[PDB]
Amino acid sequence: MATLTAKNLAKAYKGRRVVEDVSLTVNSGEIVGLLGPNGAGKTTTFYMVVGIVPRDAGNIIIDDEDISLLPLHARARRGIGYLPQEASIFRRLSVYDNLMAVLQIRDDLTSEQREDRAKELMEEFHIEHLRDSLGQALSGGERRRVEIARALAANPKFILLDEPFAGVDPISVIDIKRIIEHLRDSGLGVLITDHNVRETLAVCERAYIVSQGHLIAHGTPQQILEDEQVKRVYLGE
Amino acid sequence: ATLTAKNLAKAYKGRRVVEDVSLTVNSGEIVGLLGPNGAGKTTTFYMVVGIVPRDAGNIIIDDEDISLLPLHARARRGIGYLPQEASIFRRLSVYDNLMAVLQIRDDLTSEQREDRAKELMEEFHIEHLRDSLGQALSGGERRRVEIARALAANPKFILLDEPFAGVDPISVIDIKRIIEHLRDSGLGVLITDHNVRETLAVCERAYIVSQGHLIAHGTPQQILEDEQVKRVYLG
Amino acid sequence: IIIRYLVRETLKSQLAILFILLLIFFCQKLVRILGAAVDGDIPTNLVLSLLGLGIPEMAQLILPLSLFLGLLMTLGKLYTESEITVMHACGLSKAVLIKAAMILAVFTGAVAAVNVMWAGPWSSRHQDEVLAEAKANPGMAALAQGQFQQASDGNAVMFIESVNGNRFHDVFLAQSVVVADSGELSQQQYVTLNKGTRFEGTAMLRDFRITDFNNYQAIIGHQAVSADTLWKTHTDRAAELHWRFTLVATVFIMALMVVPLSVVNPRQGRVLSMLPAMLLYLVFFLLQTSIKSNGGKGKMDPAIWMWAINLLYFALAVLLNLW
Amino acid sequence: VLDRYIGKTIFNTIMMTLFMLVSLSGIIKFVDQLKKSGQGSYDALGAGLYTILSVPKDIQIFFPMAALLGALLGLGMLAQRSELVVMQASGFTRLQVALAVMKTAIPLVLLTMAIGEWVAPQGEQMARNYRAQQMYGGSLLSTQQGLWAKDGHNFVYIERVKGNDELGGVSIYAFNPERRLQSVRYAASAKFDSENWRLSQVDESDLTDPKQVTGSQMVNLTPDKLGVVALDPDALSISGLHNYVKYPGRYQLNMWSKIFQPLSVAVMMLMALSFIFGPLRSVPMGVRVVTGISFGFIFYVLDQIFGPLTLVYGIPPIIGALLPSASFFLISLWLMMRKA
Ligand SMILES: [Pt+2]
Ligand SMILES: [Pt+2]
Repeated sequence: MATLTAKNLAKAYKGRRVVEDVSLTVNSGEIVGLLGPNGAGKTTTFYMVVGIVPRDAGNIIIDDEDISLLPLHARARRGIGYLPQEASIFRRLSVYDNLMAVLQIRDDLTSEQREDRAKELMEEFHIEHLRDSLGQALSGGERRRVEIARALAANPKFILLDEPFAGVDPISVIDIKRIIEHLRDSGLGVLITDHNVRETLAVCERAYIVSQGHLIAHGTPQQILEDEQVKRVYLGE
Repeated sequence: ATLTAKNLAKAYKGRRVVEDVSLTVNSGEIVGLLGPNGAGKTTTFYMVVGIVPRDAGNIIIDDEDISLLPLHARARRGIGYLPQEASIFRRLSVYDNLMAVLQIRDDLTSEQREDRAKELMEEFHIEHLRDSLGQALSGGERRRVEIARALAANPKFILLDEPFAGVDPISVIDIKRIIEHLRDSGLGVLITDHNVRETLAVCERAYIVSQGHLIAHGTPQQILEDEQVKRVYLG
Repeated sequence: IIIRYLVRETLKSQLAILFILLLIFFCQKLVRILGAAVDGDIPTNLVLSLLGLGIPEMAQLILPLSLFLGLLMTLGKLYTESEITVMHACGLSKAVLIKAAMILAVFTGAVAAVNVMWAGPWSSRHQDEVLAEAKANPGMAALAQGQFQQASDGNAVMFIESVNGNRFHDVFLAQSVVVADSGELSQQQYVTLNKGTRFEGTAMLRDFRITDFNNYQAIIGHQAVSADTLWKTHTDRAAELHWRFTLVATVFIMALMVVPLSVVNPRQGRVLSMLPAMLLYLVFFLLQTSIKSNGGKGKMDPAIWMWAINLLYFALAVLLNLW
Repeated sequence: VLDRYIGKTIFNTIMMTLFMLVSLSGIIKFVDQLKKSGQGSYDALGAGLYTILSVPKDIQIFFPMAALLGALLGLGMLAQRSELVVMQASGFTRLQVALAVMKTAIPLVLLTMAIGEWVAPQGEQMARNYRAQQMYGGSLLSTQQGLWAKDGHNFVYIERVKGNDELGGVSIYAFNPERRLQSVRYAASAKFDSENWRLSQVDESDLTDPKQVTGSQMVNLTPDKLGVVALDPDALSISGLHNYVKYPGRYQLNMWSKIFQPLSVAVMMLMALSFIFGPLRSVPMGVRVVTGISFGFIFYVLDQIFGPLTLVYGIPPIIGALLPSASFFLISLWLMMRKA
């Protein structure tokens, strides 16, 4: 039931206005997309919502509390989850080890309840057979489910996902799109910024589209495809 | 002209990235080598290019064998490898970048070669970028300089590695039109890009390989309806 | 327990680059020992033993550098793999890697302490020695061969032009001269020179000694000895313990300084981002070596510029960490 | 058009590395200058061993290092930008690339011999001759040291040598064909006049026979500046070393170790190709620079360590210089004959 809202957001690198006046909203248990042309709006405005790229104008709110000050550091404590595109699995750390070593960081859980949450995360994502196996010794889909389960071991809502559709294999995207909807089912927010609109708008409830810096489109994907000005700069069906 | 490949195979650490693949591409006919990630599609393309050495393969042009000949030899014949990224010669002018390739061409006379540079400029609409270097070029205007520069090597076959590399749907139609422009001339293009929707939007025929072996071949409609690829690739 | 992962990586790198740095330093130490073997006219028997004599002297720079660069490489390589930015994406503190660095900095700071209280003065004891039985007593191992042999202070100077040690020439010695033809030498030690002439006529009126072809000996081989301000209850201070304790202080300063110098720049240039972080260490160590000049040890005490820049640099070490 | 592009890209990065490496030793050969400052100068000797001593840094040390790291990193950026595969996918040979890298070699080795034989001992000697504000040492200066000699089979000692061409002391031991003293000469100042060394206040104490104790008080091939070698530096011209070679071999190494410098610069460039065509496998700037910085030191070791290490057997300097610098090329030809 928590809410993640960005108001009057803007940024400029050295002189060039990367992103101008733009505002967005994402509530718990849904899929919200952030698309647009290359570099123009998307990805650059996404890391401001994540907390990496600094804020120049506006404010970011979580659970009706201010976070525009808070960087990538302690944003994850209330409800911020981040999954980068790049293979960020812990190399010389076993599946059970890297999951628990980041779960024991969260003090709001019992010493043996962390083991009970680990074996629960072993069944929810089916990683039980990999418990002992070391990191980076897993396949694309295998590493993917470890990254999601590990990042969730802090109870965060609004799972911000950078380019979740990297390995563009039309068979592989179906299961990745299905677990994204499972995060929606568990009542957690889902933010996506992937290039491929055909698989993002296929899972999205409402997606924001940002061009040149200023917000131009929002709502159901059917309203986006039907929109004339979004065809003028991004799709053109 | 034609370009053939017969019983192509390569092994890494015993993994065997390719196990007996055979594909042909004719002058005018634009084929597409597709398939899953690392399944074969990737290495098969570079084996045909000449980067990856064949372990059991056979690379033939129209009739002339090249499976033993390297990249710099195949290029002088009529092969045109185009990488996914820039490589437009940053510290070189567009005209000089075009002329540097024409320098190698011995079939063109001292003036006739300078004439092809002017010819490619007006062809790929880059005459406005004559004295300009190459350090900064828009996605559309950069790619047409690369193809022009590649064409300066007198090609028969043009192997386009991932031509839709992070290109927005508004710009894919322009990049797709270059392939359709080259198709109009006696060139046989070979695409290998991940966005199947756009690769099968241009290609007449398409070869699809899994675990190293060819499984699907034909027109886009013949692939889409095929039971094997609908479970291992298409979904 | 993510700290355990961080320290496992630094042990894999620091204790590997330490082996590599030993070799680079070994080579430069072998250059100067080879240099003294020709220009300085020092024997060949103590060449390899002097190489080992300088290993605790070498460790002064390799130990604070290995923990610095080991941490620079690991944090940098884990930063690129996105493990460092994903450690922070799933809660955690920037202090996690400061904690990891400082928890493995005590491991190295203890070895630097052994290299200061025990290994530091042991080398100084054998460096005052330079092996007296070989330096003060030059024998067959000394071998002049086609060139001079300056000894004591300007006066003693031998000059030979021999075949192997059977047929010598010139001799000279000076210490006012002595020139001999044939000659031999065999240690236990006597210089059995055949044909020759002696001299000691300083003035026209002053005496002059002479000789001829006899087997002279002069059985000489006097094994010379070592001759032939520290703690102080009160806050004495300042006399080289300003440096002797600073090389143990450097183990902890560079550990804190480089933590945010490896996770804020490699987004640009993977190895070019190491350059600003590395350059800092260089200037720091170039100035600490330079402060160790205005009256070194004992009587003349160095003014607090060594500890002044050690704090000016610690202020710099906390500065970036608060960002 | 492409020929000059390879030649430029590789050359400019060698000048980038030359100015990059020499500047670091330059900022270092200024802080050791403030370690030995407060004798008569600080800024005069500060720049007297910085702008003056900048020229003998290159040729003697950081020229083959820039002819490798710079040549390797020059192709390393071309390979990273993947312009190198385009040259090939155009029809430009692997050998055509090697031709242009070695085409820039010859005008660059020309540069090594020119400012290595002429401007290098110039900036070397003048930097040591400017060390007159700071006393205690050799050169035309003298404090608590006695200058020795040998004029064939003859011998000479000087108590103190001065810049005024006068020698405060002098003692020529004129020897006979059997090496028996015939003069114990002493001059307050034995000056030099065009061809002869002026013998002021002669004391030719003859001993032609053991009885012969003739004491003649009155008033040959004696070297003037040809004798002034200073604190025995070896770092001077190939010409200046050769004449001295006729006048026992530590000087002989350096006259060969100075003529290997032009070939080593070319060999390093041949090895940069042996590495850019050998270990290529899309390796990043990091791995390309670490072996670029290591192989420079590997080759510094074979010069500074294995070079003097030829004193052991007393193996001629040709084998001690023109061969450990050719061993570099022996790995180079091996790399190019294994992969290709
Ligand atoms: Pt076909
Ligand atoms: Pt680079």
